[PDB]
Amino acid sequence: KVFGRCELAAAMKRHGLDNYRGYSLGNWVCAAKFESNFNTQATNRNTDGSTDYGILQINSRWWCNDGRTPGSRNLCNIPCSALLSSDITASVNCAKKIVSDGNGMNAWVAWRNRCKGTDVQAWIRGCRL
Ligand code: NA
Repeated sequence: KVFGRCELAAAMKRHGLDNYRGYSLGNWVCAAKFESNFNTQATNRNTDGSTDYGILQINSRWWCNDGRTPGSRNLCNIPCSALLSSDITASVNCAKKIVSDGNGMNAWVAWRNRCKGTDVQAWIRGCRL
């Protein structure tokens, strides 16, 4: 599924991401835009052999099991394919564990390089939330 901007904002708000660990909703929408272009089916391989999955590009090195990242962890206790679903619940619940691990949203390279320090509230402007 490719989400609309306000559609994703509403769904992230319903799942409790608005101001989760102090990150306003615009941060999460900005992150998803530059990680996946709002596409739940996005995948990208990393140099170390791990792969990033889904709308928030969650990495198989630490967070999910994809059967092909030997010596990795599965801290969200899910198969990585669950992160590709049109239902974003698994992505959001895993994202909550990531952002709580000490580094905040700096865990997402695209957020730090393209969202941090900008007017992220612009990403939810015009949405009925
Ligand atoms: Na893994």
